[PDB]
Amino acid sequence: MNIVIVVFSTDEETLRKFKDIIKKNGFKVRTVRSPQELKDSIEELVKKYNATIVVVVVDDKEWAEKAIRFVKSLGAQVLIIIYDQDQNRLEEFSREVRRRGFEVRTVTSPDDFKKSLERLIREVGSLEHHHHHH
Repeated sequence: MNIVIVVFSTDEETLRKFKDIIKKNGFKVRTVRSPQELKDSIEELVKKYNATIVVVVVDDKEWAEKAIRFVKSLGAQVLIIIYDQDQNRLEEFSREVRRRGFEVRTVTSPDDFKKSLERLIREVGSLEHHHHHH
C-alpha cells in the first residue's frame, strides 16, 4: 500500500538522506512544496498508479496540517512518516494525524528513518509484489 512522508526540515541536506534511502529501494519520489503539488499527485494516480512515495516538505505545523487535511479527504489507509527535531512538536502533531485514521511513524534521525523505512516498505508492500499468478 502507498506511504506518505512529512519533513519539517527545510534544510535540503536532511531531505537528501530521505530521498537517497527511498530510491535505494527502487521507488520514485515527489517533494511537495504547495497544496496543488499534493492534489496533483492524486490527479496522476487516478490515471496511472506507479510506485511513487510523496514527501511533503513543511516549514510549519499548520502547513503540515493542510496536507493531512487533504489526505483525510482521500479516506484511504496510508502510513505517514514524520520528521522533526522537537518531540513536543513531532509527537503532538502525530496526535492529530493518528486521530484522523492515519498510522503515523515519527523519526528523529536519518538512520532511524533508514531502519524504520526499510521495515515499513517490507510490511506495507514494496515494489516486490510477491504474490504472483504466473
